[PDB]
Amino acid sequence: APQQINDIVHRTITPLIEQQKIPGMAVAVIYQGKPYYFTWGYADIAKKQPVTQQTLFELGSVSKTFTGVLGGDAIARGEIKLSDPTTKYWPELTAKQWNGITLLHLATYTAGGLPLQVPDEVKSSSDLLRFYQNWQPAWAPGTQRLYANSSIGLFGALAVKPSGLSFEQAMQTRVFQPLKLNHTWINVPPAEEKNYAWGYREGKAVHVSPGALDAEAYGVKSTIEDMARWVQSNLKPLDINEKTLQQGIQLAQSRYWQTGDMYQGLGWEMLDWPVNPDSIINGSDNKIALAARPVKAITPPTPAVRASWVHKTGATGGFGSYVAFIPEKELGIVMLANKNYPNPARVDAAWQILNALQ
Ligand SMILES: OC[C@H]1O[C@@](CO)(O[C@H]2O[C@H](CO)[C@@H](O)[C@H](O)[C@H]2O)[C@@H](O)[C@@H]1O
Ligand SMILES: CS(=O)(=O)Nc1ccc(C(=O)O)cc1
Ligand SMILES: CS(=O)(=O)Nc1ccc(C(=O)O)cc1
Ligand SMILES: CS(=O)(=O)Nc1ccc(C(=O)O)cc1
Repeated sequence: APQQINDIVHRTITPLIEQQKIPGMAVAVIYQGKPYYFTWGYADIAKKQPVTQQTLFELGSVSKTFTGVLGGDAIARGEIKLSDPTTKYWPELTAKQWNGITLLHLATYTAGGLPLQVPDEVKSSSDLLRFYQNWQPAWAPGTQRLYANSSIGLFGALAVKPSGLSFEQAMQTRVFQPLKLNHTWINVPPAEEKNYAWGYREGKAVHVSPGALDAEAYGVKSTIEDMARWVQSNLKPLDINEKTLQQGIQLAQSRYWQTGDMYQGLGWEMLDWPVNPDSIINGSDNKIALAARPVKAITPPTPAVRASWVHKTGATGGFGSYVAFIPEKELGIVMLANKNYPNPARVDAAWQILNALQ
């Protein structure tokens, strides 16, 4: 690898791992479009299995980027419109608070305060309908952003309905396969278990638990190689041969709402480049709190801006992930770890690496 990439990555990540007590980590840097990989530590401490370029990590909420792109692809296919009422796709949602809530609102956390989680007690399709029928919004649609798995998760479920495919089958056929993400999974097959890292929480080995709308909000597992290829695809969508997927990628990076210095896409979030990273490390967008923030509608949405810092953080109980990229510079990073550690530390390390290389 180029020595400058080797050095900035090792010098940044080695102390991160020590400070955060991360058992295992994989990093990819995409530099002038090409990937470079780094690994440390253990995928399974007890079995002494190292992290490799084939180790699967739980992406947690980085999964929302896949959901957003899949939704984008459905729009491009003419199957859904973001301006459609939720009730077009779920007519059983008859309760009156749903009037005026569109697929856009679901996808962008702007429906009026949908809850962070679908409750664990929701086990069936009837339970899920009851949950959404009984939810009482805090605010009118399109007024505040409040991050929510129940919002984008429902978007993902509805977005695939016209296709006639399960969410998983749609994701596989329409996103993973065309992009050659052959080691990316919603459900880890038995054959891949040897490669599936354990997550570590309070020193205990853990994997994410099943839950309603898990696949749609937090349920993808992938390798550092597939995640680098996901970054490459999002950096340079015009190289994608499947036109609806190319268009879908672009739609996911469109800017729909602004709060402070951040713009909400479909799954992806964006800041104008050059960035001052204070807001994403120390300030309002550092993800430490669950924050209700007023939004300004971008009417119409700005097409994907090349001079952006495009990113998403994610975690599960045992994992912490981060992806960021800058299309104009052909530059990006993926950081996958098998411990959940604070988001500001992730962003600070990513910034240190990409700011050095840009
Ligand atoms: O657990 C699914 C999903 O939800 C998030 C928040 O988006 O984490 C929540 O759930 C965890 C498991 O119970 C909690 O430990 C955590 O405090 C909570 O916010 C994601 O991190 C996770 O993938
Ligand atoms: C981002 S857009 O082009 O769809 N414009 C919108 C979207 C939603 C609203 C709202 O009030 O809910 C207003 C304007
Ligand atoms: C602190 S939390 O566990 O609720 N996780 C969050 C909360 C909010 C956001 C956001 O994008 O606003 C992201 C992650
Ligand atoms: C077509 S769009 O996506 O830009 N959405 C808009 C545009 C304008 C207005 C308005 O009230 O002026 C509202 C919503």
